Amino acid sequence: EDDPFFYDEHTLRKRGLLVAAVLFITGIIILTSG
Amino acid sequence: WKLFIYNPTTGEFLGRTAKSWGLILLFYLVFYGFLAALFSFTMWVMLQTLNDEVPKYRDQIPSPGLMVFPKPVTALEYTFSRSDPTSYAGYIEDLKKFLKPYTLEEQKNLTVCPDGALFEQKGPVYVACQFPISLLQACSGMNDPDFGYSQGNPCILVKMNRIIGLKPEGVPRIDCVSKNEDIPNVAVYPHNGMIDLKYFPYYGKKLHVGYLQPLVAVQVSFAPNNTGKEVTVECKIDGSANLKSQDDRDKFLGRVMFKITARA
Amino acid sequence: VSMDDHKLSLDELHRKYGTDLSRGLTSARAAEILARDGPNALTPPPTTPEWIKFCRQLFGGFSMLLWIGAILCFLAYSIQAATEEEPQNDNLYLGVVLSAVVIITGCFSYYQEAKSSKIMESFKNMVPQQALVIRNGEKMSINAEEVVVGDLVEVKGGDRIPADLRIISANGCKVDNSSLTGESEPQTRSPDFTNENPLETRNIAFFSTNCVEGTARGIVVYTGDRTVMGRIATLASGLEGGQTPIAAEIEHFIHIITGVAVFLGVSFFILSLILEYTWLEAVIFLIGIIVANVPEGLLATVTVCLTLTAKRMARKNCLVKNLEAVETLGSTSTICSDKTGTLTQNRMTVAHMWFDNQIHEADTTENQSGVSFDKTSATWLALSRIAGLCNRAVFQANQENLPILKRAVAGDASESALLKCIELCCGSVKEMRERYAKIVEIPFNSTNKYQLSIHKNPNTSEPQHLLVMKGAPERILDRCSSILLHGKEQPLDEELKDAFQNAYLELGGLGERVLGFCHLFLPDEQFPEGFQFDTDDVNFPIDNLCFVGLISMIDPPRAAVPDAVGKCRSAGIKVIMVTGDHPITAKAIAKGVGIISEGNETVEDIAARLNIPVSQVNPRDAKACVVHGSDLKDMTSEQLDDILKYHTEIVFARTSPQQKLIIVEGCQRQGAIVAVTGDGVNDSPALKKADIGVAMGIAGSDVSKQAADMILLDDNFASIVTGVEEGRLIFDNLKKSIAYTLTSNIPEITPFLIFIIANIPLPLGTVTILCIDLGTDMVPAISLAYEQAESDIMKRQPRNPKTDKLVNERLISMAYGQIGMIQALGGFFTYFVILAENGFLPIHLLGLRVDWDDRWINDVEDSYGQQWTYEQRKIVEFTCHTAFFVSIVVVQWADLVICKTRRNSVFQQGMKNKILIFGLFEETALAAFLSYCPGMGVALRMYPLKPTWWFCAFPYSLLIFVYDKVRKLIIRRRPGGWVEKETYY
Ligand SMILES: CCCCCCCC/C=C/CCCCCCCC(=O)OC[C@H](COP(=O)(O)OCC[N+](C)(C)C)OC(=O)CCCCCCC/C=C/CCCCCCCC
Ligand SMILES: CCCCCCCC/C=C/CCCCCCCC(=O)OC[C@H](COP(=O)(O)OCC[N+](C)(C)C)OC(=O)CCCCCCC/C=C/CCCCCCCC
Ligand SMILES: CCCCCCCC/C=C\CCCCCCCC(=O)O[C@H](COC(=O)CCCCCCC/C=C/CCCCCCCC)COP(=O)(O)OCC[N+](C)(C)C
Ligand SMILES: Nc1ncnc2c1ncn2[C@@H]1O[C@H](COP(=O)(O)OP(=O)(O)CP(=O)(O)O)[C@@H](O)[C@H]1O
Ligand SMILES: CC(C)CCC[C@@H](C)[C@H]1CC[C@H]2[C@@H]3CC=C4C[C@@H](O)CC[C@]4(C)[C@H]3CC[C@]12C
Ligand SMILES: CC(C)CCC[C@@H](C)[C@H]1CC[C@H]2[C@@H]3CC=C4C[C@@H](O)CC[C@]4(C)[C@H]3CC[C@]12C
Ligand code: NA
Ligand code: NA
Repeated sequence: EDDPFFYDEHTLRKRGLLVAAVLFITGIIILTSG
Repeated sequence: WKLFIYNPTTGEFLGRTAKSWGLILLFYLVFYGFLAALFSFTMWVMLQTLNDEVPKYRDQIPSPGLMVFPKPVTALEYTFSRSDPTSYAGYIEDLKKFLKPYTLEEQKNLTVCPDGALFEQKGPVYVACQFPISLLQACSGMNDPDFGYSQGNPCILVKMNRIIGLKPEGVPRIDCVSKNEDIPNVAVYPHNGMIDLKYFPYYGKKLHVGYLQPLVAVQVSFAPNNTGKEVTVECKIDGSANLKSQDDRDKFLGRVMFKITARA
Repeated sequence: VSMDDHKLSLDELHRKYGTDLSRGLTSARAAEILARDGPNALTPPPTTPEWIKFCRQLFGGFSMLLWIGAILCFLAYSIQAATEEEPQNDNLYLGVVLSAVVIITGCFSYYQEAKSSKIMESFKNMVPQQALVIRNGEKMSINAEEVVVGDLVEVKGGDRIPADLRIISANGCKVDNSSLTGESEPQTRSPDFTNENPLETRNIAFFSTNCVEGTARGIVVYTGDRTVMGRIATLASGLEGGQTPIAAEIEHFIHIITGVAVFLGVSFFILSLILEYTWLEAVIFLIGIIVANVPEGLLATVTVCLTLTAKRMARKNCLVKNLEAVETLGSTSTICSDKTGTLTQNRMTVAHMWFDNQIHEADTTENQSGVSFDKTSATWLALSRIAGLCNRAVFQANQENLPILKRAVAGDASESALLKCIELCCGSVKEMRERYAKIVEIPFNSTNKYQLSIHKNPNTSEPQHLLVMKGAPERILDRCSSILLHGKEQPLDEELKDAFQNAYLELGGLGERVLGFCHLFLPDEQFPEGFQFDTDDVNFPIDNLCFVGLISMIDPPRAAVPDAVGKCRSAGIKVIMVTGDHPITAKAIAKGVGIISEGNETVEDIAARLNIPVSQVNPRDAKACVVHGSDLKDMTSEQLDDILKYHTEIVFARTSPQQKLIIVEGCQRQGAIVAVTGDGVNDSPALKKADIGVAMGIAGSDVSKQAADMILLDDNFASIVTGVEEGRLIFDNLKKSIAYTLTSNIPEITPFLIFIIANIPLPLGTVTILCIDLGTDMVPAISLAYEQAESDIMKRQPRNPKTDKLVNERLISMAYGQIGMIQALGGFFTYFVILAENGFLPIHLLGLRVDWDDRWINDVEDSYGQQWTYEQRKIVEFTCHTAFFVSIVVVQWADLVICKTRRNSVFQQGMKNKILIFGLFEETALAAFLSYCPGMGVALRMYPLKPTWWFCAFPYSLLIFVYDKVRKLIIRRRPGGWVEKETYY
């Protein structure tokens, strides 16, 4: 039974930060490509 | 700019008005027509996904906030004069307009419900319990057309904001305490705050037809000995654990504050 | 302080400096003086320290505007904290961001400029200033540092004067003293003391000047800062206020965009004050609008482009004095090139000899001797005597050990070839010149085109006056009245002249330089043994000589020249050959290198092909012309323009230094940007007059290199094409960056206009306005300066400066009316989606502005009946702001990807640009971090976006890519059509 007035914002922002880290790492790696 | 808009020669008004301007205007008309059509179609597709009875997300409006009625001219500050009927005419007119559906003849269709029990509904009928205006004793226009004004005892309606599908826990109650050293007496009229549970949940503007929300009427009594003065009153929800009233970022969430200033 | 040796006599010069006037000091004495007096170099003055330039970068351009914005944000935060309780930190976190952005951009620009300046400096010491000094009686070419006080040096045309020297023997020597006097009129130099004043005398040179023509032996009297230039504190290398056209265009665009942005900011500030804003909020809104509507980081793109060009020119050995002058090189539409030294290797080998009415094949063949031809009769001896006496070229010191062909000669190419040939056949030119006393010598010049000498005859039947002359065969034959055949002097009739013309056609037609020779025995009755020859007086019999023969030497065209000429003529650049050689030789060389193609005929060629006279042939039937230099003297300004605009393949033969200037000015009159390739002193004014002047790093003189805007350090003509390609690439990258930058202005100003007009809640806020601009418009726009050249970069016609500009009516139209509008639509769609999924349907938002923004109406009703508190609906509004920023990021992905190229497919372009991909990844990472970082809601009012709220701008991001792809496909399919007329920016 779902409950409104509540959103899993902790997991959402955790995964958003993980995606931001992945993008930052990939952009760094592509720039300094050997 | 010499010869800026000169008509003669092959060059007239910069680009050739006969051909260049017409062609570019046609191009931009077609371009913006296509853009508008695409935007309209995308908006239509977005609106098809939504439901017409309940919002998709209700996590940004988790708890109700109180609000007073009528709305004064300047920031919840009620200024009126007893001997000047034009000062409080706006408040009286607003209160009469708001309390018109609450009159006994207007809410004859609404059903009667037992007190103290949350009125949950499943079928598509979605009846609405009636809120008798007699609860707001001495703060309704049935006895006196002026809602306590012109006698130094103004009436203000404090009402909780509506949220679809909100089920308050415990027994909600609005308690108003005068911050003016309690020199006047603030009388919440439906006994205590006494927000009955039979008016919850709210099922939406479309499903819940004829819904009348609970009201709380406060009446600051300005004693004749002290004519004038300013009374600061704060009303908050005190009996329900569901309804938060301690948030500091939002000063209206679960509570409301106002000032009443009398004259003469 | 004015002390010199100008008035001092020649007798004391030997005593004072202890050096011989003719032989000069020895190597040991030179080494001792160098170790004692030090090198001949002025002390390098430190102009500005590193902290001066770094501050200039920090406070240059729009960075000062951003400093003002940050200071005002700090002031607003201070006032808010002093006035209210619980102040907002938006202003603090905005001022910090602005200051950090300014510092980072300034540091990056400083680093790029340091790299560029270091690379440019690494070339100033690359070219050694060579000076000719007579040491131990032999002339040697050394560096300018090793020149010491006491020795004698030779200064000639186009040679920069090494140091303060006292002239002891000058002939035809004229110096240019524009550095001191200010006038460009040459001043003659004579050993005799004339004027008392040290500066006004005519027997000394004051360093840092050059000799336009003539030669002079002079004793160096001062070295280093002891000269006149070292005494004064004025900067010798005084840069002039020359503004390149690209810099002018950039400055004009900056001025216009700044004016527009300031107007918009002031208008929005006033409008917000009308809409019941607060001053501390209205000023921040105005700052945000002004900063977001100016292209900050435009100067960083220019700096990156300049640094990349400096890096590329260093690998091609192309010294560039001003890196902003490469745009003109890419905009070049005409190239005027010299035949000898530029289109030819300048290595001359004697090939044929015409004499005795016969052509003889001459081959060097140090071993096995000649092929078939032999000593022959006395005509060959007379010709060898002429060549030996006329030449002023000698071998370098300590070089008479290796074979003559491999030996080095300190003279001109023709003189060196003649010297090697006459030492191969005859021998001991030193003893030959000892035998004949060279009393009088007339220096060679392009004005006269002949070299003359007077010698004393040592033979038994000696008239004591032999006049030897060499030069251009048609000019030489014009005065040599007789001809020497079989050793007997004979009259010159029409048949012999026709035979000479046929010989010139046969030898010259193969592409060989031909020199004619004459010797005359002056009568003793007219001239006794003691005669005072003077240049001003007629004296010697300049006319009525005796002809001997012609010597024709080959000079193969440079290997890389034909391909460079083909590339230039395929890129739309008209290549004109301006040479002082005969039309036959010039035309043969032009056909060899490809300047005159196969299938294009001259008027004379058509007449000869049809066996009809030169007249009666319509000149328009010929697209290639070979104009003689003497005919150009009588041509009119209108007549020259007909030549320069009707003929595709133009050669100018037998020209003069002034006529080259005439040709350059005519070409510049005919709306063309001219690049002149000159090396000698006879190209000094043409290089200055040309839009872009190119000198030669080896064959070029020391005045051509000082007057040119570009120096080919390996003389390679295949570097002009590289320079043109890089000049085109700079402009392409700059305009791509400008087009990408200008797209984001509409999405940042349309939300406020729609807010005012439709009374909807605000779609975009100041913090998000500055996040759109500082995140998506700086790094991705700097990344477009690294973009590679197009597939057909060198297959497009040169840009017309008037028709095609850096910012035109088609770039503005595109950026502000198509891409910007699509981006704004995407942002508005995302805003509507966010507001509708929470309860406020799009039609409920019309007119909600007054109630939405009211702090005391905490009951604003949904479309579903719910009622919202003020602090509850502002969370949704700020989530809409965040989504607007995130959707602008998404729609600016496929705007950078489409600005990556201008007319080719992105798949054809490729993904070599790592900076662009880095910029995309970093801007999306920054967007995600700003959205999902904890504490952004309190600080920057940024709230997390739900996963499905990222794809709202996807249909509008694909629309930009598809539209650009289809329009560029249409442009390629139908060139010159309506789309390319109106849409191609
Ligand atoms: C040539 C074409 C030009 C024209 C282009 C037109 C536009 C179309 C092009 C699309 C290609 C790029 C697509 C980018 C997608 C968005 C990237 C991004 O920023 O998305 C952020 C969101 C955040 O969602 P969340 O995590 O908060 O939701 C988790 C919550 N839950 C549990 C609740 C549901 O994520 C999402 O929506 C997506 C979910 C997946 C996110 C992780 C994957 C992205 C990482 C990629 C790096 C991989 C390495 C690549 C190296 C090689 C590169 C060539
Ligand atoms: C960049 C400069 C311009 C910026 C433009 C900003 C955006 C435009 C702003 C518009 C403000 C008003 C928007 C709302 C208008 C009424 C919308 C409406 O009433 O929606 C209803 C219809 C149909 O809904 P339904 O019955 O299916 O729902 C039933 C499904 N249930 C029951 C679940 C709900 O939805 C539809 O038709 C689609 C909605 C129609 C929206 C029209 C938008 C027109 C915009 C054109 C811009 C194009 C470029 C302009 C260039 C300007 C310079 C010359
Ligand atoms: C292909 C190229 C050639 C063709 C191009 C032209 C065709 C495509 C262009 C437009 C068609 C799609 C847009 C239809 C929207 C219908 C919305 C509607 O009809 O809303 C109507 C009402 O609106 C409004 O009050 C708002 C009006 C303003 C906002 C909408 C404005 C629409 C105008 C758009 C023109 C934009 C032009 C931009 C380019 C300019 C150069 C051409 C119907 O609402 P109601 O009475 O049911 O509300 C009842 C409300 N309650 C339920 C509360 C009682
Ligand atoms: N040392 C010398 N003495 C006499 N005549 C010479 C000479 N060197 C060259 N000439 C002749 O003088 C003529 C004038 O040539 P000039 O010196 O003006 O141009 P140039 O051929 O040396 C350089 P370019 O070929 O690139 O125009 C040439 O045709 C050449 O045959
Ligand atoms: C021209 C073509 C490409 C248009 C077709 C694509 C349309 C129909 C797609 C593309 C993007 C899509 C939207 C992307 C994100 C959201 C938010 C989500 O919470 C509800 C669905 C909604 C609103 C989608 C509806 C359908 C959508 C508008
Ligand atoms: C609706 C409000 C908020 C914003 C709308 C802006 C629109 C109408 C403006 C912004 C940019 C403008 C364009 C900018 C440049 C030019 C080039 C000129 O040669 C013809 C007009 C044209 C093509 C303009 C047409 C009108 C235009 C598209
Ligand atoms: Na910008
Ligand atoms: Na911008």
